[PDB]
Amino acid sequence: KQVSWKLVTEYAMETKCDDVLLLLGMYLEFQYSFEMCLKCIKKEQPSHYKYHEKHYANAAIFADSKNQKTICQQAVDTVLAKKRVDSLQLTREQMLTNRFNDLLDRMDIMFGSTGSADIEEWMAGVAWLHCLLPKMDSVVYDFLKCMVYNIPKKRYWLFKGPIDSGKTTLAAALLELCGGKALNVNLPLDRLNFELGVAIDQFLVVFEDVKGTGGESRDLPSGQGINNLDNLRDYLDGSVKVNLEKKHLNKRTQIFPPGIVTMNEYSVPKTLQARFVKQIDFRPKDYLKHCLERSEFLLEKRIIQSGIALLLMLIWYRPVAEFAQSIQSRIVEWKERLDKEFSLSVYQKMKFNVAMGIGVLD
Amino acid sequence: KQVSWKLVTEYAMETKCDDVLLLLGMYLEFQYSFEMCLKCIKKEQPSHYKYHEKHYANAAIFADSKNQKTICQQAVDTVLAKKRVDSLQLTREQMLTNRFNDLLDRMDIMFGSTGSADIEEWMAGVAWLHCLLPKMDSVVYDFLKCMVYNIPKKRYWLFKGPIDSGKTTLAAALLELCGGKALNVNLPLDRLNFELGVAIDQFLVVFEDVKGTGGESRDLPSGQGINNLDNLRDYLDGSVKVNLEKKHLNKRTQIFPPGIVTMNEYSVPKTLQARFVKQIDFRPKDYLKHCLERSEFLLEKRIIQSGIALLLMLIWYRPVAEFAQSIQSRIVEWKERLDKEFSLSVYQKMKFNVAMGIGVLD
Amino acid sequence: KQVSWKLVTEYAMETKCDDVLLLLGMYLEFQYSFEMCLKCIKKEQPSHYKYHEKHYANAAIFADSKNQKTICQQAVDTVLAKKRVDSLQLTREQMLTNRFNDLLDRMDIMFGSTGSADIEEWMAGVAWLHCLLPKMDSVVYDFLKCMVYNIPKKRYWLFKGPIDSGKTTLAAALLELCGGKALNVNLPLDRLNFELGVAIDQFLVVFEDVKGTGGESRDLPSGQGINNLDNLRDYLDGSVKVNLEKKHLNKRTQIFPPGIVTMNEYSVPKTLQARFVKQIDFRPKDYLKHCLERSEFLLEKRIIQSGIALLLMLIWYRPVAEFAQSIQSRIVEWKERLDKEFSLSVYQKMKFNVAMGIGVLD
Amino acid sequence: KQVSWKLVTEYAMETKCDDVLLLLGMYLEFQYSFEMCLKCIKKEQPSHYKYHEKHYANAAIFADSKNQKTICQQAVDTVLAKKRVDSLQLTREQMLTNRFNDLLDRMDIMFGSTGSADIEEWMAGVAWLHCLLPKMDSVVYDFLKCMVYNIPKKRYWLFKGPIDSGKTTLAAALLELCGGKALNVNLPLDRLNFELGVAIDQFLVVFEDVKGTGGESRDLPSGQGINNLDNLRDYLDGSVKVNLEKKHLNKRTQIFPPGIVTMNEYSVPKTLQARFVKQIDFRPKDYLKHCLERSEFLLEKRIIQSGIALLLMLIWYRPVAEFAQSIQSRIVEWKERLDKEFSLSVYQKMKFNVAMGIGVLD
Amino acid sequence: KQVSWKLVTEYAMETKCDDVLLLLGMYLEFQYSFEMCLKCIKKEQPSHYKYHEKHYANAAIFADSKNQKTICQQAVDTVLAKKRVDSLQLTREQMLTNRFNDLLDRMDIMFGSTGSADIEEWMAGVAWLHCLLPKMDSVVYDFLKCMVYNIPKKRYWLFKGPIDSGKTTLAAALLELCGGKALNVNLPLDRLNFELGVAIDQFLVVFEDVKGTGGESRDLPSGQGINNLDNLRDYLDGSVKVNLEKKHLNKRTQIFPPGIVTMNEYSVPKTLQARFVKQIDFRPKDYLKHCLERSEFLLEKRIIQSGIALLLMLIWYRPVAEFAQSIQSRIVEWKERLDKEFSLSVYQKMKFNVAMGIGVLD
DNA sequence: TTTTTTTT
Ligand SMILES: Nc1ncnc2c1ncn2[C@@H]1O[C@H](COP(=O)(O)OP(=O)(O)OP(=O)(O)O)[C@@H](O)[C@H]1O
Ligand SMILES: Nc1ncnc2c1ncn2[C@@H]1O[C@H](COP(=O)(O)OP(=O)(O)OP(=O)(O)O)[C@@H](O)[C@H]1O
Ligand SMILES: Nc1ncnc2c1ncn2[C@@H]1O[C@H](COP(=O)(O)OP(=O)(O)OP(=O)(O)O)[C@@H](O)[C@H]1O
Ligand SMILES: Nc1ncnc2c1ncn2[C@@H]1O[C@H](COP(=O)(O)OP(=O)(O)OP(=O)(O)O)[C@@H](O)[C@H]1O
Ligand SMILES: Nc1ncnc2c1ncn2[C@@H]1O[C@H](COP(=O)(O)OP(=O)(O)OP(=O)(O)O)[C@@H](O)[C@H]1O
Repeated sequence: KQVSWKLVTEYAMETKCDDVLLLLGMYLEFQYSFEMCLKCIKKEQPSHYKYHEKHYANAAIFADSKNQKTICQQAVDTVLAKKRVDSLQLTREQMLTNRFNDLLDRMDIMFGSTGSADIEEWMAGVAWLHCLLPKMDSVVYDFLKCMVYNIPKKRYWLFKGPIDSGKTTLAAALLELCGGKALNVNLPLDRLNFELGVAIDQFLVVFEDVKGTGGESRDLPSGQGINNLDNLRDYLDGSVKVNLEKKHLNKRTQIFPPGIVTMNEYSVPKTLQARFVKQIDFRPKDYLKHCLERSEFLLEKRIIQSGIALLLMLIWYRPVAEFAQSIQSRIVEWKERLDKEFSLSVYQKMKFNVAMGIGVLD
Repeated sequence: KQVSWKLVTEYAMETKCDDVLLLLGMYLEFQYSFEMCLKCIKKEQPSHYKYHEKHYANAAIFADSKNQKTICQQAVDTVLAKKRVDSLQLTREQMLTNRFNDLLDRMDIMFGSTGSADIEEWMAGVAWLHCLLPKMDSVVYDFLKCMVYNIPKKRYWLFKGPIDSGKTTLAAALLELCGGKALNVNLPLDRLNFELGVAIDQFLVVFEDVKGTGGESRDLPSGQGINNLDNLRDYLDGSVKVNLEKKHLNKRTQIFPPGIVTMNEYSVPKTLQARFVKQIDFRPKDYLKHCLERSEFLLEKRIIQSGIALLLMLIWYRPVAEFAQSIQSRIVEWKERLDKEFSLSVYQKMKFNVAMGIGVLD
Repeated sequence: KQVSWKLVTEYAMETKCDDVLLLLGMYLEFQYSFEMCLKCIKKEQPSHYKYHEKHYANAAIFADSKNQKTICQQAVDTVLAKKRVDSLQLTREQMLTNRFNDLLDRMDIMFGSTGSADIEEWMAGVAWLHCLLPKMDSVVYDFLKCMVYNIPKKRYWLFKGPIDSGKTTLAAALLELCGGKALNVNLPLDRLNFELGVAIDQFLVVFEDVKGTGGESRDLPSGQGINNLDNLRDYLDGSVKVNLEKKHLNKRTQIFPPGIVTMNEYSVPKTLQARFVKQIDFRPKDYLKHCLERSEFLLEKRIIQSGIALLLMLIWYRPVAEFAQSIQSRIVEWKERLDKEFSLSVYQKMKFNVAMGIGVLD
Repeated sequence: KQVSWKLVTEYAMETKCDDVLLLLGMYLEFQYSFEMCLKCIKKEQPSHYKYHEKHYANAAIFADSKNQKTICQQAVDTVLAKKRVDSLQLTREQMLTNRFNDLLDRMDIMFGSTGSADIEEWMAGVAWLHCLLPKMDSVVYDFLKCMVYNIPKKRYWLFKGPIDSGKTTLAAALLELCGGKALNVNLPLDRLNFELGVAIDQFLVVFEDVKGTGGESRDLPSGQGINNLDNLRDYLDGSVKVNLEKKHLNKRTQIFPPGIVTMNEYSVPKTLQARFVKQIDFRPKDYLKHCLERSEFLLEKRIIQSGIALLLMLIWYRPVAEFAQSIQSRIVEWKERLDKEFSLSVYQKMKFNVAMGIGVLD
Repeated sequence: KQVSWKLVTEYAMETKCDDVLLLLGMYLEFQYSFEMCLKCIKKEQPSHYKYHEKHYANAAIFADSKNQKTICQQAVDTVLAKKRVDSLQLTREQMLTNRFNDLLDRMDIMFGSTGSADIEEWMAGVAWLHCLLPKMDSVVYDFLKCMVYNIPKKRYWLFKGPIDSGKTTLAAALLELCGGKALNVNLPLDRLNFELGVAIDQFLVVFEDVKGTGGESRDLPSGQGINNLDNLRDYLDGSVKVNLEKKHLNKRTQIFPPGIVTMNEYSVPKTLQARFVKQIDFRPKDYLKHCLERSEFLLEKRIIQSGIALLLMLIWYRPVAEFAQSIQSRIVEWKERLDKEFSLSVYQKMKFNVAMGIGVLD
């Protein structure tokens, strides 16, 4: 009596499993009677307890199979195929819509019955970020627009200033909010090439700490990143398809994603300055350090650097119409939950404390 | 019963699907009821809704097979094999009739019953393009007819210029018309020594931001590309078929295609100048800016860099003589529409709006 | 009759074996008569003598199989798939309890009656360690927390002190305790690429004896590791994911582990100094050397380097509540076993002997 | 009722096809009815229409095969094995026989129906070259059979005479006639080894101007290269095998190819001239360059540079009995196919004009 | 009937044949009748003639098989599998005990009836080596024990002396006796990575002729090696695990083997001298030289190079009780053989002859 | 067979 490969593939679709080993490992767990399944009884992993009962019968047969890896290979290929179909057909708006659904699914789990996330801690993060710069949530919408529109030769925002001024914290939150990857340009010119190959089929990329020259003027270590980025003008323009690469692999050719670049305050040629649509300078604020010192759950749980903290900020501050028709359904049930559990007085007390440099919770 | 690999390959042929994962995914969609199919109901994707009903039955049999990737591989290979036999045996003129049939089949969709964009906008593009430089449209025909009739030096162009001067947009439009690839050769000798190999069965090639070591009198970003391209004489000359590099796949030796160099305003040795049909020496013009600033619909839709933007100009300016007889059936019939949809006052008014720096539309 | 692949997969899981040849070679041993198996009779290897009697029947048929390596490969994949599942789903604290349970299992054999250690010698090692620094056991707890919490920019401790002052000894013990890798960054920048690849999915890392520059007056040889560390800030900070690499294998994206830097008495740029959480100064002290030269079994058995000794220190010193919940049952039993076998007076006698520089035992 | 693997191999042998995708692509076309096959109707391509009618029956069965690429791989293997077996046996005349045919095949297209080569201006170059130096058809015939005989010590030619005396041009033209490559010597000795490796299995090789010391006062670039050359007594005299080397690969040994050294009016130690069959001195003579200045089409169409111009000279001067014994038939076809076009008188007309310095044609 | 894969695997185990091709070739020789087989008849190779008659029947079927290399692969895998088990499980004493059995098996053949060696001449080897240093036999026993215990710090021995003073001769015999590798550390610092890579999994290592600074003060050449050893302290002390690399392979980690260092009499940095357990001085001695002139058979048969000679010395000189217990039975038989073959009278005259510098034998 | 090594 044979294995249903169809049931296996369906699990890999429903749980969007990218890895043969991950798929293999988790399907094996279903061989034990879900009846007795300690993990299900303790509700610890949705990708398991949502499925164990349905897949149990098939898993017992799969446990005996001699073909196992081949069964998994066909499954993962199907998920990969689905991604390429999507990537070659979705609008960037629809792509962003899908990412928001993924994050909302995580939020529903985080604050769910399992409930491990304290939404009080998470909302403190929103206050801190809204405090960091003026008009914060409006600036986020402007970033989201230009990432969606992907307007050629107006594609990159420059984050600049002194150290410990939060630029990477915001960048990491933005990069979790979208999809994307960090990349490092501060490399010898031969090394860059498999490296920039990583950007294949990503939605954002972030370049870090790109080293200027003559920086000792500023007590900055001079280095390559800026002079390398000069040679990348074609990629930054996004004005025509570039070629990308991997080991043992042929190239793929595509427009290069949009993104963000971070800078200690080196000088830059204006020939390059022309190629950024916008620039933001970050500057230190004594009271924020005090606040974090009092409130280290903000750091220890990484809340301030999470895309989930940005998403909550947007849900709080933006109109419902700023979200696509499909997700407005879920935006509705989230806006109410925040309000139902943070009266404006609560958030005011928080945002007050942040500005005061007081420990946020009291 | 059992999968018809024949029907698979017929889909792959008729959709020209070169990609095994793309093909795998696309064909798997057909497993569901076409009579239900929401994509067919939307008429969302041509390469779906044309075919779903026909392949539905075969896809259900495919949906349970265990050979799935192997089935796709054979089918895809006939696509490549056809493409390569065709590449070898067809005249470059016949190739253009093929390429032009392709673009017409897209235009057939773009202004199909969906009216998915308004042709007024694309024609505002034609005005914004043709107005750029003397006799603009004619240059397209001259360039194209060089790309068929290959001759030494009479194979390559310099698009020299300053910042913000259209050369890239021109080039991008030309490539999206013709089919081909772009390249960077500011990148070093070894990278160049592989990347020259991109030319397999391509009709045309273009080069990007190519910087020469001089030009600090114009403070240019400066580099090796001048020396490299100068040194890349066989590829330039095309006087014999040359090796084209590949990784883990069959390399080949072919006539190196014709193409264009874009470069900034470097100093150039007169011998290095003595290599072309012609230089085109790009310059800025003021009205363009103000037009676009109003006409911002152009760029989210990427009209002015599209290939089909050119073809509308070409249709606009050229006599019916300027086309092959097989396409003349389509071309003439299609050329009718422009009068139905534009009195010439429209085009006049648009180009005047362009000239006056207004939003092109009124 | 036929081979049970399932029993092989069980054995691989039960022994947690990863190497296909180790698994193969092991399984083959069961083919001989269990009732005459000299290894079983001699009770030498538990991974043999627990299992031969059970597996014997299937091992005879395996010994005849024409397919032996494919059977083993599927079994190894099952074990590796478990590691993958764990790496994604477990918390850092859970990983640490798994490691502790494995070490506790290793301890239970060594100090079993069928074991081979002397618990008095292994306890003697603890006395030497608790003299090596002030409040040694508290420092271990504070370090363990630091690695479990993994707080960005607060992730690395610096060990410095003259040569022959125990820093490498202590790192090797913590490294065995947690699992991890040592790394050497006194390299040219190219090879350093693959060297940092070794960190992949490790819990800790230890950078070994990085070399500063200048200080021939310090009488330290100069090198370049510290200039390299100053580049690698991003890897220390753990703020954002980064891409690791292996020979002939694709780039792997993860956040980089927390860890330790060890260093002789070089000067350190304030930048790197600001980037370490804590600095521990080791010093050479005579009575340790004199005691150690009288207590050489401490060296001979590697007692002083080995993580088992640190775990024993925590069991002795720390409250039971400081251990994760489920292991408290086992930890309580070990505390009782230690108390059964050592008075406080024995431990006090040992520490006083160490202070006197006499041999620890008396 | 089954695919004959045999017939597929035959077609691969007759096409001498070395590519599995091409062979796949080609053979699939035979599946349609040969009876109406429009390529068979149009008769554009004999490599199709010769075969379709025979293969059609088998091609239908092939088009239904699920194994197609495997059939085709075996077919290409056969042709590669065939070429390898043959390649191990060649006389140098069989080499020259094979390498001749390429030019004829190309001419059969260049001046064929595609006809993009003007045979007149091509023959104008042939006439032009005739007066560069004495009796050049015999000079080349004497040179060339020496390259077949390859008799030790009797294998190398030296060009002398001042800048702009034509030696670079004629050398490169002969290199085109022959294949092979040229090499430098003007390097510190270690560099030479991999460059010498280029000679591996070349039919012929060349050496560029030797930067001869004993050129200083002559104001020629001057230094080691002549003394470097003097150290390679062995290779040139070509009695015995020698080692050769390449980047990233192990050594090989061969009898080094025969060849040419090309030089200006330097010094020469007798030690080196002792190694030569023939000195030739080159004179700049004004009617040559001034005719070219009056005939510069030769430069653009690369005519005099071309190896086909050299073979054309031989074809038109030399007696049929001198060419490769069987191919003489084909040579007579080409002679006839040219004789009808050009008399001695028109060729002599050209010769008069060049000798007078007048532009070649009238 | 069919190939028994088991009988092949049994041959591979008993010949300990590690290489698939060697296993393949060996087994095919059994095709022919052992009854006539000249290799059997002449007793040329025990790995043949001990086995031909048993394996003959299976070899006949093997020679018709179509799977031949597959059978060899699984057979060889069994051999490798046995090593991997043994490497991780055995004690250093058992490893040496196994190594002794192998050498004794050779001696059983070598001094057998077919045995081509003279036990008399090989006993001259023992006489010469027992002359080379005071208490030679005791030195060997202490060295071996030191390797077996592998006590950290106390791991390494230093040989010093003039050229042609014997240090390499003794290193070579020790290295054969134990198994191990010779390494060169006079390299530049970069290449050292792969050189140390050779130490992977060895039992001993020998470092060859490490050159010091400034030994030109007594005509010695000079180089890096001593400075490099002043780097690698932990490799010598052997307290801590270290990473090791091979070309194209990911690093592995282990304790670095114990071993020997050899040098001419440079000065030694006392940092390095503190590493070594013991220094042995080699000094040239005329009577050894003069005796060696008249005992050429020692050199010509490489007697004094070989581990076999040392094992004979240990058998003669050490008590039976002094070996690991499983070997002691064989020792008694070899003791009995040797005491029959020589009176103390004869042996002591030979030592006297070496002191005479006369030929050993009379 | 590339990529790693080797080349540099
Ligand atoms: N505006 C600010 N004023 C004061 N402290 C700040 C500010 N922004 C961030 N911080 C502190 O700086 C720490 C580091 O933040 P972050 O990494 O985002 O800074 P950065 O300037 O982007 O640094 P880098 O260039 O090193 O990546 C934060 O954890 C926070 O404690
Ligand atoms: N002729 C022009 N005059 C003024 N601005 C222009 C002109 N052509 C292009 N630009 C500006 O440059 C933008 C990018 O166009 P494009 O890439 O074609 O120009 P380019 O000269 O090739 O650019 P680059 O200097 O980056 O190579 C346009 O959207 C427009 O804003
Ligand atoms: N505090 C100490 N006082 C005296 N001797 C010490 C002390 N710590 C270590 N030792 C001695 O130093 C030896 C080497 O220890 P270890 O390798 O850990 O030292 P280290 O200073 O960290 O060395 P390195 O800097 O070379 O890594 C120990 O085996 C012991 O003999
Ligand atoms: N026989 C000739 N008579 C007159 N001019 C000549 C002759 N041959 C070559 N030229 C001139 O010499 C120029 C360079 O030709 P070529 O490189 O073949 O000569 P060369 O003697 O090898 O030169 P050089 O030693 O300077 O590199 C030609 O462009 C032409 O102007
Ligand atoms: N102690 C000795 N007295 C005299 N001659 C010796 C002595 N040892 C070796 N020889 C002679 O020197 C030759 C080389 O011996 P060996 O290679 O062991 O010397 P070495 O000093 O270790 O050399 P190297 O330092 O070059 O490795 C021997 O074959 C023998 O002829």
